[PDB]
Amino acid sequence: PITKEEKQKVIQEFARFPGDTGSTEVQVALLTLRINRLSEHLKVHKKDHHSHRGLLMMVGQRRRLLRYLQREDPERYRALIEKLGIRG
Amino acid sequence: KVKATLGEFDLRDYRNVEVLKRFLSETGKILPRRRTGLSGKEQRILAKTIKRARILGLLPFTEKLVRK
Amino acid sequence: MLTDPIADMLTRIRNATRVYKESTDVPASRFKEEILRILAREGFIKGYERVDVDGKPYLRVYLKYGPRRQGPDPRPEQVIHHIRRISKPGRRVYVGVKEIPRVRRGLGIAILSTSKGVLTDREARKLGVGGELICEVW
Amino acid sequence: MRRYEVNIVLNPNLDQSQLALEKEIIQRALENYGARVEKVEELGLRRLAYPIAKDPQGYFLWYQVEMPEDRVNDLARELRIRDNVRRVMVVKSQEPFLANA
RNA sequence: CGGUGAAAUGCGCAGAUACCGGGAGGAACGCCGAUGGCGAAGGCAGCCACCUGGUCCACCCGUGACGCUGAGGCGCGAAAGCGUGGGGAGCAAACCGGAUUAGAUACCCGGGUAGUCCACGCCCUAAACGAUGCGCGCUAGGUCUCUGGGUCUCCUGGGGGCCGAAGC
Repeated sequence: PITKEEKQKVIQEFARFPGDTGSTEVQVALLTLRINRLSEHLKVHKKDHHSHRGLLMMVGQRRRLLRYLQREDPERYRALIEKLGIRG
Repeated sequence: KVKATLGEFDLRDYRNVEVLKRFLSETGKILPRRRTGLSGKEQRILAKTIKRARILGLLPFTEKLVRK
Repeated sequence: MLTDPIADMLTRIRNATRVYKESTDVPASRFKEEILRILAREGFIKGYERVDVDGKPYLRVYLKYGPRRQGPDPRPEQVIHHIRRISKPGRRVYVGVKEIPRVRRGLGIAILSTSKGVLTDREARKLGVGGELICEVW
Repeated sequence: MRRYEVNIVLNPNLDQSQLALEKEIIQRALENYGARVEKVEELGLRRLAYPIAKDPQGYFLWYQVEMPEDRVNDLARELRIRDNVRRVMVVKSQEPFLANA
């Protein structure tokens, strides 16, 4: 599973200003993490219908934010997808 | 009650038979909360615990009847 | 989600009187303030002062009731018997001046929001305007 | 990685030379899977509540190892091979929960 | 021996039954277990480890309204039931017999195939029930209980119950 070590690393890699913990970019990048881990996990355990929901949920949430980004500053969005690699 | 006539002991130490034994019946069965004298969380754990001690044959799974 | 502010307000008001509280709090906001502004000047309530609850701005609307009845269940007549939003969100209802309603043979009152501001049916007509007819209250 | 308690139970009727043989195996096996021992307790012979493999007693070992996650299940698979090693149980090391205190 | 209100069908002198020891295998998982917990529902209970969802509490730190709902769509979807293959201890539609009865194509008894367990794929219904769509605010309390934080004979958050103001 994801570890503090790895996680914080993920934040750092994306934040706006050093001591920041919650900001769109971050939030996104984050799920993305969890998601990807689920993704890899659902390739096996095709029979785990349950977590697959938490998955959709995660996916919805993710998109919900992006749509917000496309709303506020596009500049960020454009940049953010490339940095993550999604609907490029 | 068994909690009252006993002292400080770990609920997770599945080896300590000298203690656990007091939690089983005259048969192998596990005392009900009314007996043990434990709580909701406490019992939940004793369950898991004995269920272990059993496996490493330290605690029985069932006994026979005595008095006579 | 809180879908309609005023609406909540009215209901806190409605819901409070019914149990007979002295005053009731409620999220502040210039507008809501102008409605409470009416009530008290119309006499449905004592009044209201601005307040802070744990850091947040609130409006203490002070309730007004009638005298203690006699016989059984001496629950005082309530100054505000009726009170309901007319124009709701997702079915907004604006009226023309001609179309302004007379309430309870003019015993109750109506409050709209005109471009000349939030008003009473009487005022509106005296004022020659019309607008979002917010609510009935009597 | 995670801490563990490795319960191992083997034949009670084992002689000096044999016992230390099996022990030896375990030791080498652990290292093959990366488990560094934090400490071990040898309680030894104790009477079984019930008879395991027709025999009423057993030799008892315990091992607080700190090995890699992915390979814990395997650790056992290898351990459960000797026809003298009858019981095996690997548990996560849980902060002791006090009671009646 | 078994079984019943009684009985018989059946199984036993190739020696059953009751009893000891050994071996095979399948299914299920006593006690703890609750008027309990969890989950969106269907549903979920031996023990262990790995992989994985949701959720609750405290701090109030960050973003800054990014929210709610949700036609069609997509997925989940008990039991039974269908395909291919595996498996088959117990139970058991249909079916074979036994007794009951005016009769019994039943209720009772003895057998018994599909099926029931597993994998892949289909089926998608239901008293799929709180028979009570999802989300936010407001309106006396008492008590039992799961669970978290606190200065813990009391306070405070979340869940499950019973009684109950106003109201309905």
